[PDB]
Amino acid sequence: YTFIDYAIEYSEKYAPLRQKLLSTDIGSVASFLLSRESRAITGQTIYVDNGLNIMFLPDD
Amino acid sequence: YTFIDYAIEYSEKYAPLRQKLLSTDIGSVASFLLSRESRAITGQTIYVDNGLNIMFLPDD
Amino acid sequence: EDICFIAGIGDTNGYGWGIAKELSKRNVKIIFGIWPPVYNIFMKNYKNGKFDNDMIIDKDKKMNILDMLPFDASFDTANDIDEETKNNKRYNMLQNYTIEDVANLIHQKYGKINMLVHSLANAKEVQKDLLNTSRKGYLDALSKSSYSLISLCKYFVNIMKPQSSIISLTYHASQKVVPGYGGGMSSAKAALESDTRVLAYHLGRNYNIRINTISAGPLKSRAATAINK
Amino acid sequence: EDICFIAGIGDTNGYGWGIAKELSKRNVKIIFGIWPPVYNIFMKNYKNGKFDNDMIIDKDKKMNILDMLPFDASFDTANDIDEETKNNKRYNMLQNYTIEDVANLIHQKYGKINMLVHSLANAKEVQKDLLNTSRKGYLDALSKSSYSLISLCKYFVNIMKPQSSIISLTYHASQKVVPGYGGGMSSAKAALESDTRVLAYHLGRNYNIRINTISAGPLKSRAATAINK
Ligand SMILES: NC(=O)c1ccc[n+]([C@@H]2O[C@H](COP(=O)([O-])OP(=O)(O)OC[C@H]3O[C@@H](n4cnc5c(N)ncnc54)[C@H](O)[C@@H]3O)[C@@H](O)[C@H]2O)c1
Ligand SMILES: NC(=O)c1ccc[n+]([C@@H]2O[C@H](COP(=O)([O-])OP(=O)(O)OC[C@H]3O[C@@H](n4cnc5c(N)ncnc54)[C@H](O)[C@@H]3O)[C@@H](O)[C@H]2O)c1
Ligand SMILES: Cc1ccccc1-c1ccc(Oc2ccc(Cl)cc2Cl)c(O)c1
Ligand SMILES: Cc1ccccc1-c1ccc(Oc2ccc(Cl)cc2Cl)c(O)c1
Repeated sequence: YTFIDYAIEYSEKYAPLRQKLLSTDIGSVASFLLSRESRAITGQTIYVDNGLNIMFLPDD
Repeated sequence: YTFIDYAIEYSEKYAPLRQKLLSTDIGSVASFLLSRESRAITGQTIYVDNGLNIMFLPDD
Repeated sequence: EDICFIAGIGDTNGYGWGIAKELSKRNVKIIFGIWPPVYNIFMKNYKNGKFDNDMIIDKDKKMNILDMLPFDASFDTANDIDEETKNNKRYNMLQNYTIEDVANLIHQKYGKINMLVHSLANAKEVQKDLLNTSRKGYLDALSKSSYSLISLCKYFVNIMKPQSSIISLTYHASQKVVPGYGGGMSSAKAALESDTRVLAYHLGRNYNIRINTISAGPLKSRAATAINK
Repeated sequence: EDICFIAGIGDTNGYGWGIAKELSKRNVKIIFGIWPPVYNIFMKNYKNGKFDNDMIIDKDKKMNILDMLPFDASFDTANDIDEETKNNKRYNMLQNYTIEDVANLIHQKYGKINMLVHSLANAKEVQKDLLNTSRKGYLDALSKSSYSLISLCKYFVNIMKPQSSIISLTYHASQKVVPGYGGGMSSAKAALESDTRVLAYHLGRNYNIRINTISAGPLKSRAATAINK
């Protein structure tokens, strides 16, 4: 059942935010970065992933 | 001329982005972070600083 | 109909004000939490029209200020309030300014909110360097600038709708040494940035509420000028 | 009158598409650079309205697509096209698909643009783990997934107004190990997150143009599936 399915499953279980992660969730962040609203942000890696990246250990 | 004047002057000399950093520059970011547009971002430190944070060494 | 509590504003030269201005572009109702010692100065200045120009959102709206409330992030509940500030000239004529008291006041008056901003910091010994900072001084930095964010969260979560969102402000000194940023303010921001993560897991899992922090670059606000190197 | 070039759409199951949907919401004009291996088929499906349900921005808004162009990010200028791929079944019919050429094309039909999106990756040996990746495959991963960004920038930077903004997509395996993200894909994302800083310096100082990268969580796109694990 592949790599990406493990990935989705793990993220939907262990991420701070439980929602399914959607293409349009990145899309709207992309949209903000591309717009003038983010005129003072450059050179950054902005994480859009329901917060998974902050976790060290699982719980279960 | 105190510490903040040094920091503002350094920032404006050395940050990737040359413009004067306004409180509304930070405001438009907070606006976005507070909205549903950013539903998939959490637990992040987001840098709104005209990129200064990415530099190691100055040019002067 | 969205409400945002912005905790930490004494004037219009800081980040709290800029955040208020931009939220207004989206029609969000703004409530200010003001440190008691400067709350009356603020009301007066506001009443006397000193902020009228600063309130105009380009697009021909006035900033929609729902309310302005005294707020002191040193005090969680009514019984943390010490005797000397109970008799303090500035405090004793104000009431309900502890973090829990203002959660309740706001909820009683306007219902649930969905946006929270922590935009305040303090450290009695910011003028000293970390090595020369006392325990008392360090711990006041942490209490006022870092614990204050946890406490805000704990009291406000209950008056917020799910999917609601929370920010605070930080500074890169937490990660890279900036000499002059003393008194344990750097330590405080380090803690704040780590607490943002841990809070994000708890608030995220339990309430589907989000939390992030913005690491801003320098602006000449009141507190910034108060640093002094 | 914002115009965005989105490099790396092959269907409506990727982040490219989601980026196009959200950009429409803001009424920004969208131009797609499609890889020639899937170009004729994407065009065909679009023409047959396969993407009609997909182009629906709930708000009784239809996606608005300015143009659709063949585009291969391996190729900087026309002189970089080797004879074989030049003659290939898929490429033989198409033209102006190099990075330099699509820049010019866009600059002739529509003038300067102000938004640029890099939403593409590729790596011949993603299935192999880092230790077992060959030089060739590794360099392929960096070429296709990292350099392509830098080069997209060199050429598009001249058809973009000052104040324009550029973004790419990355993944956390650059910073923490995810076994199975092989082929030097992890290397390429590390390089891409480093080049994102360096480029932001050069682009900011010289062009007043900003660049950032989004590290996305997992999504079930076409490319995602091609990682046999
Ligand atoms: N100015 C900058 O260059 C800069 C850079 C990075 C981060 N920040 C952060 O921005 C935030 C807002 O500060 P600012 O620089 O806009 O200055 P500011 O003076 O506008 O705001 C700080 C506020 O905190 C309030 N405050 C202090 N102690 C309090 C307490 N015990 N209870 C309640 N309120 C209290 C003060 O009255 C003041 O209004 C702070 O977290 C600061 O660390 C500022
Ligand atoms: N899907 C995920 O879980 C995920 C997670 C993190 C990051 N990303 C990143 O997002 C980006 C988009 O990937 P996706 O998941 O949307 O997959 P996708 O297959 O939907 O998008 C990749 C697209 O790039 C195109 N492409 C590939 N090589 C090209 C080349 N040389 N020239 C021009 N076009 C080319 C392909 O035709 C394809 O349409 C990639 O950079 C990927 O690394 C994806
Ligand atoms: C000191 C500095 C140097 C460069 C950029 C910003 C800052 C900067 C300015 C004000 C800041 O806000 C404060 C600093 C110290 C204290 Cl006691 C209170 C506050 Cl509100 C800050 O945290 C950082
Ligand atoms: C590997 C992974 C694990 C968890 C979540 C996402 C991803 C993920 C899926 C597709 C991704 O995109 C690609 C990965 C490899 C290749 Cl060869 C091409 C692409 Cl477009 C990606 O960069 C990361």
